[PDB]
Amino acid sequence: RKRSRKESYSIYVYKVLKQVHPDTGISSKAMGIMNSFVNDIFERIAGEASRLAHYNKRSTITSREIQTAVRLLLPGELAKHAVSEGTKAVTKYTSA
Amino acid sequence: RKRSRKESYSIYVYKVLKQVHPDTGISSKAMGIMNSFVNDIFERIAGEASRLAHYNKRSTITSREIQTAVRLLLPGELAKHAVSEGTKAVTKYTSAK
Amino acid sequence: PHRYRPGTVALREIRRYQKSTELLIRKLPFQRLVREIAQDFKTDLRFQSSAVMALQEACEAYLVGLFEDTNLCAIHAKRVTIMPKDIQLARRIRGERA
Amino acid sequence: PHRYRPGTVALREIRRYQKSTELLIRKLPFQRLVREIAQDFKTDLRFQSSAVMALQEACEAYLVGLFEDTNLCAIHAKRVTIMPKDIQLARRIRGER
Amino acid sequence: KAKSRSSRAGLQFPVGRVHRLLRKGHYAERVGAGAPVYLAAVLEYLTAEILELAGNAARDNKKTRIIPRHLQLAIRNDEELNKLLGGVTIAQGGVLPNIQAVLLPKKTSA
Amino acid sequence: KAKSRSSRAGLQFPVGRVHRLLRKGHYAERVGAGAPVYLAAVLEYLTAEILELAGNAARDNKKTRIIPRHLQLAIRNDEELNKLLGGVTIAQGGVLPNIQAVLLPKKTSA
Amino acid sequence: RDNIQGITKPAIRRLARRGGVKRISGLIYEETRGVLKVFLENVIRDAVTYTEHAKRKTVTAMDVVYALKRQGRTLYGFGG
Amino acid sequence: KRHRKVLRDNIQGITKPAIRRLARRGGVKRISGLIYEETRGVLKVFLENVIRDAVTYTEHAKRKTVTAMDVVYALKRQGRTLYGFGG
DNA sequence: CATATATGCCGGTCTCACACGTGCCTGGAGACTAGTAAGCGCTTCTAGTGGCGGTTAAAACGCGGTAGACAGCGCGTACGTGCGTTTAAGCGGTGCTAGAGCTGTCTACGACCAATTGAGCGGCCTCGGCACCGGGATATATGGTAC
DNA sequence: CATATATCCCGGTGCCGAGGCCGCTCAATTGGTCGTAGACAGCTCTAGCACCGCTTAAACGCACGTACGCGCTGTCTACCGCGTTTTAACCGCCACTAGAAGCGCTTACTAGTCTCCAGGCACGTGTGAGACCGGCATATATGGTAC
Ligand SMILES: [Cl-]
Ligand SMILES: [Cl-]
Ligand SMILES: [K+]
Ligand SMILES: [K+]
Ligand SMILES: [Mn+2]
Ligand SMILES: [Mn+2]
Ligand SMILES: [Mn+2]
Ligand SMILES: [Mn+2]
Ligand SMILES: [Mn+2]
Ligand SMILES: [Mn+2]
Ligand SMILES: [Mn+2]
Ligand SMILES: [Mn+2]
Ligand SMILES: [Mn+2]
Ligand SMILES: [Mn+2]
Ligand SMILES: [Mn+2]
Ligand SMILES: [Mn+2]
Ligand SMILES: [Mn+2]
Ligand SMILES: [Mn+2]
Ligand SMILES: [Mn+2]
Ligand SMILES: [Mn+2]
Ligand SMILES: [Mn+2]
Ligand SMILES: [Mn+2]
Ligand SMILES: [Mn+2]
Ligand SMILES: [Mn+2]
Ligand SMILES: [Mn+2]
Ligand SMILES: [Mn+2]
Ligand SMILES: [Mn+2]
Repeated sequence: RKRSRKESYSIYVYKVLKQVHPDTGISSKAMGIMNSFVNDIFERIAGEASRLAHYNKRSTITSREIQTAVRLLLPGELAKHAVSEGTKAVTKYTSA
Repeated sequence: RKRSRKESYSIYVYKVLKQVHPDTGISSKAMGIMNSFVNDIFERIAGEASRLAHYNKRSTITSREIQTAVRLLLPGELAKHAVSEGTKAVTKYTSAK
Repeated sequence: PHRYRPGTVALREIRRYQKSTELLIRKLPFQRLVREIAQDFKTDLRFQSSAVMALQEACEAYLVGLFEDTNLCAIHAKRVTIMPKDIQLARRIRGERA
Repeated sequence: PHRYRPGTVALREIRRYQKSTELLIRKLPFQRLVREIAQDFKTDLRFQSSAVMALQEACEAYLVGLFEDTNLCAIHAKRVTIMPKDIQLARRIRGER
Repeated sequence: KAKSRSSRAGLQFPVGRVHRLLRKGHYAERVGAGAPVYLAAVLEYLTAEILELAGNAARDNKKTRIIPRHLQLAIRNDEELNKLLGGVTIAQGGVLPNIQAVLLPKKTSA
Repeated sequence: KAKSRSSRAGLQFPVGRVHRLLRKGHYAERVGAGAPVYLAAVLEYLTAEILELAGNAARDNKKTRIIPRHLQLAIRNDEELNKLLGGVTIAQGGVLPNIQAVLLPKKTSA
Repeated sequence: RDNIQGITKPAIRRLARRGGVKRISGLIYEETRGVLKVFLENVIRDAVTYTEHAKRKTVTAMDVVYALKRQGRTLYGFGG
Repeated sequence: KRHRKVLRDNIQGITKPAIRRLARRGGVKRISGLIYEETRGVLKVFLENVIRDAVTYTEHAKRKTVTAMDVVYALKRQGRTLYGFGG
């Protein structure tokens, strides 16, 4: 036939679901809401980041912009943690 | 010295102002509000155009995207007049060059 | 005979429908209205079944929201009954109406 | 001795301020409050006077907007006097919570 | 030659500048030749449409110069501009005169 | 030879996919190496934070599989996720049970 | 007779109940039909406008989603 | 090397008269006594949100001075777009 | 108190969507190269800060009284319930085919280049629009009064 | 009707901000090159549509009557208007320097290009989570009647 290919975050939602709730599953509909959710927040952070870069006459979106973005975008507590897990993964990645 | 070069739409606003109201002037603040207006609507159209391209896996913002943008973004009679004024300038440009 | 006092079933229905997530408008009457309104913008139009669902999900959500805000506006005027004027105030303050 | 009836000057004032565009909060008090609030987010901040003016413009715009919506809620309750509960419903239906 | 692409389209608004701001603007890999002409035309239209109503307001206020109040009057009294700029604050615009009926004094034989 | 940057950063979320989407998405001329790592990290966190509470909401409901309701209940009962998704509609989510006190019957025996 | 009336008194009631409304005015039902129509109009107008641009004759869920987004009523779980 | 006057209770500089004037432009005729503290409360929440965002923009730009542009971007973010200060 | 009923629950039954193992294939990840964005030095000078005193407009306070908030009443009917009746939604169905959308060829068009030049900018100079003011013409609200 | 008190509207006056001349210079225009996006047409077969006839469930209409909306009244005090006194904003000036904004040097960063290698996919399965549900248990609303 023709096959056709359409990506998603479906795998990565499951890998995270097994970390936090190892014996719990998720309907396809609910997977769609998680998928909508990820793409949305991606668009938001990327966007804010995009503007941060532009406002400062800089051609690169660095982890810095992604952070300042997250700080503007996420509410008080959610932002604190976000900035932890983000800085952590950046630090872990450069050392390896 | 000799302060850095800052662009503005204020040259074209005065031009259209003299077209429409030849004996009417405009204050600093008023011109400022007009600049913010042009920058704002530019960004709104340019963004909805950028999304239309992307939603349709196109690498190019054409006049056709600007047009659809303007349909989505301007209300009723303002869109109708805008589209026509838009289409015209394209057509006129297409033949000149 | 037996009769529930007026207000009691209404509260049961509030409890009932707040519990559930099923769509509360019948699908086909809705699907016909979507096509009807769509015709007035582009003719000879076809709808993915999913697109009609999406519209109906977003419509019911929007209206259920609006009734929440309509209810607060009614309570504000020391009433228990929602009235057109409540929907109008809600919509005016939301920015939808002028 | 001459004395206006309660509400005659209120209407007068409504007309007076709805004719005008001058800022209605005094400049220095507003600035002290901007510095006070900014200082609590970060120490040793300076402000371009325009950033204060922009902040005051935005604040009064917001508050005049909110008194309108408040007033409609007051009137909705067959009252003529705005009350905290009016502000609270306006803000709730706006989604400011 | 060197004749402004503005002129080729019969526009006051700068088609070339707009072409730059579209490319430099993080909008798409590629920008057509029509896009900036069409865009500059719509910007020029909307500019004229409000400068007409704002000039009229200025002349009604016995004034040579459009000030923000004039733009505010122009924009808020026009149904379609008011909706377009529904979420916009015009510095030094003020508000439209509007007093709800129930607040106006009773017993007026005017 | 060859191991995913996802692992280097200690992430389930695809750092590489994200780097692509940042470049492909016309957000800026160039995208730093940390940007996709940092972003993927935040995305994974929020995914966890929602799934954590949504997983809970399922147990409370005596179900092993998360349905949309569990995600709604999770998001609308957490103060900070509810602000983040204030403007969002979760299909087949319903609403939090919440009758206004004035609507409840008389009951004055306390 | 019209399709809008297909949105019945009892349907609107159910919607209100999920909204937490105990008592409903007789005039509400027509008012709600007016509000619902303006909602669908504004949304569908944009959805179709997206369809038109894709040179399609079928309105997709992706059209409605991008449409609902534009109007600030972002929907999750139909391809956001 | 110079003492800056410690800033305290400046929300009370948003006086009763000024709040009343604001209500007047809003076509409010009669005002409860409880409105002026309620209002100060709301103003303060508003100003904190814009200034949080404004200062975030400044900190990112590695500046110590808050600019009119910073306020304008902050305001745009919050959905309260402002003409007449650039952008 | 007792009686009526809606809802909740159990344990069993079934079914179909989930969550798994299996290709298979494309979209990335290890090098690798090569030019630019931006970091970081140094300099200029803009405009942000803080302080003082003369003037006076705005703020604050207390007084007095009115008109609006509120609560209690009572009247009328617009509702909510529940019933018996009608209608059409939902469904499982068997076609039927527009068109979504995939692949493969071929311009047309848009980016990139990198010398050439006038559009647009920052200065600078300067009047004419308008801010501000006081004099006089109304316009209205309030209150004196005659009927 | 009479009068007191705001507001409007007028020219007159003086300041300074709009707007117009200038000369310098970037970013936009030319015109030639080259890579590929997308236009166009064919083909496939996904999934949208539509006529059918049951079977209920949900809509409908009706009729009862009750709790609630709504208009009236009367109380009372909170909020308005105003005169006096208090206060601190505003203005216009200082003097001081932080840091914003801009320039030149310089290099790690990233993008662009190949090659490869497994990560993510569409497929196909079979089976266990949950939908359904009969009938049984529990909670709660409702009215009777004797205090
Ligand atoms: Cl084009
Ligand atoms: Cl980075
Ligand atoms: K400075
Ligand atoms: K199809
Ligand atoms: Mn402090
Ligand atoms: Mn007992
Ligand atoms: Mn008992
Ligand atoms: Mn069970
Ligand atoms: Mn299995
Ligand atoms: Mn540079
Ligand atoms: Mn002093
Ligand atoms: Mn008293
Ligand atoms: Mn009382
Ligand atoms: Mn040129
Ligand atoms: Mn020139
Ligand atoms: Mn003059
Ligand atoms: Mn005067
Ligand atoms: Mn009188
Ligand atoms: Mn008489
Ligand atoms: Mn004059
Ligand atoms: Mn192609
Ligand atoms: Mn009856
Ligand atoms: Mn009545
Ligand atoms: Mn320094
Ligand atoms: Mn799969
Ligand atoms: Mn059952
Ligand atoms: Mn009882």
